[PDB]
Amino acid sequence: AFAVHVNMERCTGCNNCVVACPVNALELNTVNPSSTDKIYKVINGDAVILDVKHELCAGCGICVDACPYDVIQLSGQPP
Amino acid sequence: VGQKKLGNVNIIDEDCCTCRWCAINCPTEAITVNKIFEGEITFHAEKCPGGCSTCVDVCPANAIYLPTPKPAKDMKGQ
Amino acid sequence: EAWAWGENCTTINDPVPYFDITPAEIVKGLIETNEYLGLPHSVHIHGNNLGNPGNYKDTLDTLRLAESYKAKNKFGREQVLHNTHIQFHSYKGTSWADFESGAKEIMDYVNANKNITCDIGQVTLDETTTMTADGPFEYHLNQLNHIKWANVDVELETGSGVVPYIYDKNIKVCGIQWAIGLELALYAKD
Amino acid sequence: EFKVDDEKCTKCGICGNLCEAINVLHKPFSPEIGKVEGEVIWDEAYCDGCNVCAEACPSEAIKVT
Ligand code: SF4
Ligand code: SF4
Ligand code: SF4
Ligand code: SF4
Ligand code: SF4
Ligand code: SF4
Ligand SMILES: [Zn+2]
Repeated sequence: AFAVHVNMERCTGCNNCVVACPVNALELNTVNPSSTDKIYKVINGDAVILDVKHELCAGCGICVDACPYDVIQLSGQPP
Repeated sequence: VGQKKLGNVNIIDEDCCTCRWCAINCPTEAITVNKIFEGEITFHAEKCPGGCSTCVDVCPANAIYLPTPKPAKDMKGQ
Repeated sequence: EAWAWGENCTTINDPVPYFDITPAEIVKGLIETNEYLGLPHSVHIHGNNLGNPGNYKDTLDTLRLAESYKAKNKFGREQVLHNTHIQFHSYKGTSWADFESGAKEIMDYVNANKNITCDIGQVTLDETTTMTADGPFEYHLNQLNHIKWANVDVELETGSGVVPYIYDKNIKVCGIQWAIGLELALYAKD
Repeated sequence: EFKVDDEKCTKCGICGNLCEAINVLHKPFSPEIGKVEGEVIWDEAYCDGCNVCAEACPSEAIKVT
């Protein structure tokens, strides 16, 4: 239930934070999908986090490790 | 002359987590560790969304693995 | 598709990787589909073990897959499957030094069966580029003659291969390849 | 000359810790197998007829000449 922050100023729209998030990958890549909500979607060229109320993230670091030009900061402390 | 056994080997008892990698794989069955917890853990593989090897990365006792993909001419429909 | 992993289905019976369906099953299924829908043209068929000696046996094995169908459509056709470039499928023998023609056997089977129509792939004895949708044949040809080779795998669908080749007159292999198509055409009763 | 018996070897380093010829590579440990498995590599450029490592092996996995 952590909080992710995306630096819009250096986001290129690469979409490798959307493809690599394992909560996004739940809908289409799971047998009998449990939850179909998504943290990121690239609207107007930058990654927007729809997870406003910080309910779905799990601090995995797959998205921080994925962005090619580090731009996603993961906060492990309560918002 | 018989036997050599030069030195001495011990297990830092405040660090062992009772994984048993060393007892299961010791050549001479000379290690005696007993797991602190007992129970069962099950993995529903059909619900993992693929590229999320967080469980593999964080398992202390490296019990978890990504089952290696078979080669071609060996997949046999599975 | 096994070429997409790097293998080839060298006969009619071996299974596809991960699919465990066979060339025989897929040919039969497509024939049933085609004659059920009543499409104008039949199942045009390439075949297996292309371009190797001794594959007239396999050519007969793949031609025996139509023995239980009838061409039903509102258009006039008596085929149920069309076996193409058969001078390529009518080789015989073990290798390229004990290599002769099986056109006699192929056309005996075709002259028997009336639901099988063919065409010849007569080689015109010149320089040419060979393009077939199957990879393994082109790769094998490249490893034979050490000339260019292009491969275009499609996604969830087919393969490809382009390789120049010299069908020159100064080779026993090319001479016999030329003779085979003429034997096929001149052994045709119909 | 040298010959290991992979049938009776446990991949214990006590054979490659002695001679500079025997280098024992343990390929990475994975719960897949749950076992230790590697290879024993012997180079001519460093051996001798010392034969100490024959009986230093816990098992009789090594015969040399
Ligand atoms: S930390 Fe993991 S769960 Fe959270 S947004 Fe990133 S990839 Fe998704
Ligand atoms: S991976 Fe990084 S650069 Fe790409 S869209 Fe996500 S935040 Fe932006
Ligand atoms: S291998 Fe496991 S049980 Fe053995 S000493 Fe190490 S942590 Fe303890
Ligand atoms: S950490 Fe492992 S079990 Fe959990 S979602 Fe990722 S792959 Fe599945
Ligand atoms: S030769 Fe003996 S000591 Fe060396 S790895 Fe094999 S079993 Fe272990
Ligand atoms: S015989 Fe002696 S020198 Fe040769 S590998 Fe064994 S221990 Fe080393
Ligand atoms: Zn063809």
